[PDB]
Amino acid sequence: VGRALPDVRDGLKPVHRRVLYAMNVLGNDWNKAYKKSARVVGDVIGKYHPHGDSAVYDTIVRMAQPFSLRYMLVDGQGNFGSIDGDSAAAMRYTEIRLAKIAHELMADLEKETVDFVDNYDGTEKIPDVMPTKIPNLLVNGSSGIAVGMATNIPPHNLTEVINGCLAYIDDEDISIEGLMEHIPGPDFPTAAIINGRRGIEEAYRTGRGKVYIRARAEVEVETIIVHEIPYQVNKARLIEKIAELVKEKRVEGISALRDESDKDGMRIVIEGEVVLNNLYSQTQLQVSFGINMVALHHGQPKIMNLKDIIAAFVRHRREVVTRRTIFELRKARDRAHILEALAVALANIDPIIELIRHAPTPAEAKTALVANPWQLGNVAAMLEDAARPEWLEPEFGVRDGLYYLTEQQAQAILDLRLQKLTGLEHEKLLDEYKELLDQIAELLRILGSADRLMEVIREELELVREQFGDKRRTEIT
Amino acid sequence: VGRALPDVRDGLKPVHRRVLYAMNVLGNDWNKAYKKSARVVGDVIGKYHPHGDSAVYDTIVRMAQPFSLRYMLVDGQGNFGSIDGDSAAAMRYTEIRLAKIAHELMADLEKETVDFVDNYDGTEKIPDVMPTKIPNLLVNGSSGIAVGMATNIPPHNLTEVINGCLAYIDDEDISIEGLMEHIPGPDFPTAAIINGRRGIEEAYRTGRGKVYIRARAEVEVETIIVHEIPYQVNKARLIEKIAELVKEKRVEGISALRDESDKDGMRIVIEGEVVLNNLYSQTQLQVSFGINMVALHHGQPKIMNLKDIIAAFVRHRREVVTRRTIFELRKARDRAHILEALAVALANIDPIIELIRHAPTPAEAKTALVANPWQLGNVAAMLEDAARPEWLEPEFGVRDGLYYLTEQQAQAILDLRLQKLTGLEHEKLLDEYKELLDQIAELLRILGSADRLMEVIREELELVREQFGDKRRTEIT
Repeated sequence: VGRALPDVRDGLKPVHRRVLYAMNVLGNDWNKAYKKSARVVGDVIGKYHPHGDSAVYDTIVRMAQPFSLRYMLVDGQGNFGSIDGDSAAAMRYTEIRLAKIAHELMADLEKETVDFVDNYDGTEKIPDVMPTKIPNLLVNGSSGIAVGMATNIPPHNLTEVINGCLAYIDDEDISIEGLMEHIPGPDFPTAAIINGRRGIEEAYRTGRGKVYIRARAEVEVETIIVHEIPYQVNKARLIEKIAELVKEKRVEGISALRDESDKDGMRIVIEGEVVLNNLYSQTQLQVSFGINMVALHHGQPKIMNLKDIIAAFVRHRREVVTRRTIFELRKARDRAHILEALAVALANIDPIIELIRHAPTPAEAKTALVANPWQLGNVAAMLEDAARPEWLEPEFGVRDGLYYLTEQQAQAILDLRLQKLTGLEHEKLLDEYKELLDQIAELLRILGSADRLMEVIREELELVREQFGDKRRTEIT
Repeated sequence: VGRALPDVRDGLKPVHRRVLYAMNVLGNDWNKAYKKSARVVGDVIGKYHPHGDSAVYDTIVRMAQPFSLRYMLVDGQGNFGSIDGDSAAAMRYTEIRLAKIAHELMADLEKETVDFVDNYDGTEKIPDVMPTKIPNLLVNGSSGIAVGMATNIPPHNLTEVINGCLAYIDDEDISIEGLMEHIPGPDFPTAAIINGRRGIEEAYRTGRGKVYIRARAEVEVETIIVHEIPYQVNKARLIEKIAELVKEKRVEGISALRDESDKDGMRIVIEGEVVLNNLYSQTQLQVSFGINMVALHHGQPKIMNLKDIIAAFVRHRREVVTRRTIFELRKARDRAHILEALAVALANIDPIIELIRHAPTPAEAKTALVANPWQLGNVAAMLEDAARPEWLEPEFGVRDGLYYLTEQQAQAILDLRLQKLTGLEHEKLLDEYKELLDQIAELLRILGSADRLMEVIREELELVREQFGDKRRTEIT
C-alpha cells in the first residue's frame, strides 16, 4: 500500500528513505571519501530493509545513474550501468556517497523535524519522511504499476519548480496557468523533446494527462543521426527494434545501421527525411507518457494536480521549519542552563574544589553542591529571563543573588575536566552563553511572526535554486 | 586455495571467521539478548564477506543446527531447518547470538594474540585465525571437495580431545595409540555407531581412512524402528530411498513405512531381523566416511595425522598465551605510568590547579606541567623498578625524589575530571597501581618460566573440559 506509492512531501518510498537514511548514519557524505556499496547495502539489509542485497543494491544503483535521475541522489563511482541495459558492477567494487543534494533531503533530520517509526526488529528508528528542502517528487519523479496503486510523475527542472514554489507562496490563490509560467512542463535527465503541450496543461490541471516524448534527430547531406532519445528507453533495444524492422522491411527502406555512441555524446546513425518520420511512428524514437500524479498525501493515495503537489511541499517546509525552530529553542535553553552552572562553578572554584576533595564519593560531592546556593562572582551581570528551560522548576536558577543548582547541573560541574579551568576554555563557555541569548530571542522572534517563518522558507528555496538549480534539458513545443 | 581448506589452529574458513568475528564486534554475546540474523549478515556482507546475503546466512545457519555441529558455534532461535532438508526461516525472523563456546574461540582476540589481515576495502581488519582455547578442527570437523584441496575431518568429543591434548603435553613422544587411549574415534552430533575401528586407527595414524557409520536400529515384537541415523544423512531422503526400493521390490519385502519422528526423539518405523540387515546394505542406514584430514598448516595444505593436529593446537595455545602475556605486560606498564602522573598530580592539587587556572590555553598548561619536576607527596613510598614502559626515555619518571612528566602524562592530568579529586576516586587509582605491580611481576614470572607458561595452557584446557565437556554420542565397536 505504501511501498507502491511515493510520499508527496519527499518523493521517496520506504526503500529510498532507508537507503539514504543509512548513508546519513554512516557519515557517507559528499565531502568525505567514497565507500563500497557493499558497506551501505549490508547496513541497510541488517537495520532497515532486510529483503535481499540485490534489491537494495538496485535501488542504490538507480539513484546513481544520470539517465535515471534528473538530480542524482547517490554519487556513484564505477560501472553503475548504462542506457544499453548494462548491469552495474558488484557492490564490492562500486563506490558511493550521498550526493550534494541528498544532504538537502535530510537537512535538519537531527533537529526533531519529522516523526520516526520503528524498523523490523524495533531496535532502530527511521524517519517517516525526510525534512527535505528539495521538491523531490516533481524534480525526480516517481513510477510504479501496482495493485490499483500506480503512479507516473515525470522529472522537472529544479529552478522552475522552485520559482513555482515561491510563486505559490507569494499568492496562494495562484492558478495552474500562473504556475505553468514557471513550470511549463516536465524535464527529463536524458530526453530531448515533448510535443503535446496540452497533455501537460491537462496533467497539471487534473493530475492525469498523456504526453509525447520524441527523439532529437536530424538528417545530414543522407544520414539520420539521433543525438538524444526519449526518457526511459533502452538505446540498445531501440537499435535492435529498428534492425528487426528494416529486416522485415516494416520500415520502408534503410541502408546501414550503426551505433556510434561514445562517452562525450550519443550517435544512433542510420542511413530522405521521409525515413526519419516513418521511423518515429514505428519505433521507440517517440513514446507516450501517461502522466498519473498519484502519491501518498496525509497517509492516503491521491490524484494530485501541480498545485496540490507544490502546496504539499510548502506546507511540509512550514512544519519542518517550525519543528526545527521549537527544537533549536529548547536545545538553546538547555545549554544556557548547563552554562550557567559551569560559569557559577568557575567563579568560585576554590570552594568548589574544597567540597569535592573532601567528599568521599562523587554522589556525596553531588549532594553537597546542590545542598546550598552559590555566590555569583563576575557572572552576576551575565545572568541578569527566558534562557531558562520551560521544564525547569522555579526553585532552581538565580533566585536572589544566589544560584540554586539542579542535580544535573551539579553532575556537569563534577564532570568538568581540569583543562577547562584555564583562561581560554573559561571564556568559550561565557561567550557561548551570550550567543545563545541572542539566538533564543531570534528563534522566539521567528516563532511569533508567521511572516518571519515564511520568510525563512523563501530564503531556503532561493538558496537551493542558486547552488543546485541548473539548465533545462527537455524542449517543449 | 584457502577458502577450500580449514586452518588446523581454529578449524574455520575465512567465512566462518568473518561471521563469528562480526558477531564479536557486535557484542552479540550469549549473555546479551538475541539479534536478528539480518543484523549480523548485513554487517558481514558490508565489512568482511561481501558475497551475497544467502551464502553468509547459510553459514550462520549451519553453525546453529545441532545436527550439523557437535558443539554449535551459533545460538539460533527459530526455524533454522531440520534433518529433513527443511530450509531455515528468513534472516529477518531468526534470532542468533554467539554460543557460550564461541567466545572461547575468540577468547583474548583483543590482547594482540593473533595477526590481522585487511578486508576487501582495507577499512577493517580481520584476525588471521582465532585465539581459540577449543580444538575446533577435531571437535567440530571440516568437509569440502574442491580442486585437489578436499578435506573430511569428522567431529570428536571435546572431553576426549582435551585429555588427548593434555596427554600430548605431558609426554610429547606419545604414540597415536596412547593418544587413542583418550580419543578412540569420531563422535558425531547425530550419528549412533561406527563399526570399522581399524579405519579410525588408520585415519589417525596417517590422516586418511575409510570408516563405517551405521544407524542404531532394533526390531520389536515385527517392526524395525530406527532411533538415530548416520551423520549428514537426510532422514526424509532416506525414508524415500527405502520407499522407492520397497516399490521396486529391491528390498526383499516390507509392509508399511512410517516416519513417527517427533520433537523428543526420532522414529523411522518400518514393518524378521533379516529385513533390517538387508536394509543396511542397500540404504543410507549405513554410510562410509572416507576420513581425509587435510587442513591449512603454516599457510600450506597438509595431510596431518591425529598427533599433528593436536600438536598444532597446543603450539597455537603456546603462541597465544605468550603473545597475551607480552600484551598484558605492556598494557600493565602503560597504565601504572599514567597512574604515577595522576597520583603525583593529586598529591599536589593546589599548585596543579594554580598552574591550570592561570594558563590561558590547555596547550600552555601542558607546557608548564612538564617544564618542571614535581614533588612526590604521600606517594613517595608507593613509587619506590619495572613498572615503567620499555619505551619510556630515562629522563622521565621518578629520578631524584622528583617526578618528570611526559607530554602524555600531562594531558592525562589535564583530562582529569573534577569528580576524580574526591576521596574514593583517589584511592581507586592508588589501589589499581599497587595491583599492577603484583600483576607485572606475575607476568614476568610467567614469561621467564617455560614451565609456568605451559602450566597456564594446561589449566585452560582442564577448564574448558569442565564447563564445556560432555558425554559421547557415537558408539565405537
